[PDB]
Amino acid sequence: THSHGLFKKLGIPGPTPLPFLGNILSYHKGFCMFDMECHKKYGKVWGFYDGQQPVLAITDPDMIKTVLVKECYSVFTNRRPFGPVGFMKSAISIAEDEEWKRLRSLLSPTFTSGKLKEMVPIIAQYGDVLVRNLRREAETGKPVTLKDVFGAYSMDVITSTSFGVNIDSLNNPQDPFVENTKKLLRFDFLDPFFLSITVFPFLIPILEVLNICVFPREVTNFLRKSVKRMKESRLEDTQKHRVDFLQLMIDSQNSKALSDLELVAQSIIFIFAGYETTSSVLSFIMYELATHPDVQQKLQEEIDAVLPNKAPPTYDTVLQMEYLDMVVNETLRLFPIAMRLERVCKKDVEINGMFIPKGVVVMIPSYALHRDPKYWTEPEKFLPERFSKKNKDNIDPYIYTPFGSGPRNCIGMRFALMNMKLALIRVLQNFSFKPCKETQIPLKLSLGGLLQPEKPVVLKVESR
Ligand code: HEM
Ligand SMILES: O=C(CCc1ccccc1Cl)NC[C@@H]1Cc2cccc(-c3cccnc3)c2O1
Repeated sequence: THSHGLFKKLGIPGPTPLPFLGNILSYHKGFCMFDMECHKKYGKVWGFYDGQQPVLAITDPDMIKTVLVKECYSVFTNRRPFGPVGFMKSAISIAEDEEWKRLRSLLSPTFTSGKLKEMVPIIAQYGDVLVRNLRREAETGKPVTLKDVFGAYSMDVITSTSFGVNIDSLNNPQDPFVENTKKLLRFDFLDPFFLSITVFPFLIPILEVLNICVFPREVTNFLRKSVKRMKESRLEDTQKHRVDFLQLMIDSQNSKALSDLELVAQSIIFIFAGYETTSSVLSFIMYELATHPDVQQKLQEEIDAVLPNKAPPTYDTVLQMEYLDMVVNETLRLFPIAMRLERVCKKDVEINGMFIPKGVVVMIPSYALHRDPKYWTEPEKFLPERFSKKNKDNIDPYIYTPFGSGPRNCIGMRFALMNMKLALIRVLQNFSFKPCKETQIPLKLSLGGLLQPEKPVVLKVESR
């Protein structure tokens, strides 16, 4: 309770903390419900304590711009450390200060619009694989869990985009790539482990010296050894097939420098950042399409208009379909799977008429802002027309932050948007999705440290 009076001396409202725990007991409702309630009962700026760590939540759009964009390299550069990380500390989402700039500069060209257009043909083949595996699921006459089929698709894309591994994960669940990477799931930051280390951050160094990695150490060593082999196998072939992430990092390495261990770490973090994130959002999108068939009809018609005769999609055609962009954007508003954006104040600073002392974690409640009635009308409803051509300019880019903002935003934003849209195009033009009985009509979200449905979304699939 030594630092539990900091927000009081600043005259900042917030829930009264308890000794040794701060406000973690209020997390019994979850991150999403906790943030919205505090926004309602405290206004635009409030604070709380994750253990003894003071967290300041800001909702003013100008302040959000100042933290994420304006005073980023100066003040708000890094995120709060989250656990014993091991050699994965060099991951760009985990890197800090100079290493982040050096790694982000070395990794930015991998996510260029030209590079994405060079990867669309690879992501297309596994859309066709998804349709084949979905044709059987629809033929059985029984509901289908979308997480498994989309998880198979995301794995197939990730393996083919990060390496040359071409597999049908839904039908080949034994390839060492499929087995170990299928265990790279999201982190429930409200489980016993993360709750304890948030309350006892002094135990993080103890866990590291015991070599207790937050990521599955068996999966990391397998992937680390695999990359070491694939660099040797590539050292023999050496064709003009540099169309995947690993090759693009290898050639840049030969061209400061990107170390071999740094090379491996970034490869793994791309797998983790894409596996369940893509499948979760795709499941959320298909749920809203099923319970709002009017949207599903217009989207299917627009795909048929741009792509007649079930035509294969294209980078140019994907960037052409506007209602698809409207559907993806609206779903990302209702369900921002990050739920929060965090930066650490590295020095005493005054932003927009507020004093932020050193060490405070400044947070942006993405979920709370996306469903705040002040900026959005009928927030709980699914209305894609919020992002129509003449309506998508009043939306404040710092109140809708599904991929973050500033120089530390999502580096795979356009890859995922392309990857998710390519899946939706290829699936909607071959199948229709109806709500079965088991489908939860009022979709209920989980209370944990993840933005996931409590019950997995099961839907009925029929051929067209
Ligand atoms: C549709 C799924 C995804 C969503 C909704 C999402 C969302 C986000 C958000 C909100 C952030 C934090 C931005 C900020 O704090 O300003 C972030 C960071 C990041 N994401 Fe994603 N992301 C997704 C998929 C991916 C994928 C597939 C990759 C793989 C390339 C990826 C790589 C990263 C990286 C590297 C960062 C950290 C960048 C930095 O700190 O310099 N993300 N993402
Ligand atoms: O996952 C998380 C946080 C949960 C999350 C963040 C962003 C998007 C989705 C999620 Cl569920 N922390 C583990 C590492 C460290 C890190 C920092 C910032 C973003 C990511 C991340 C994760 C997934 C996709 N894009 C970025 C990240 O991964």
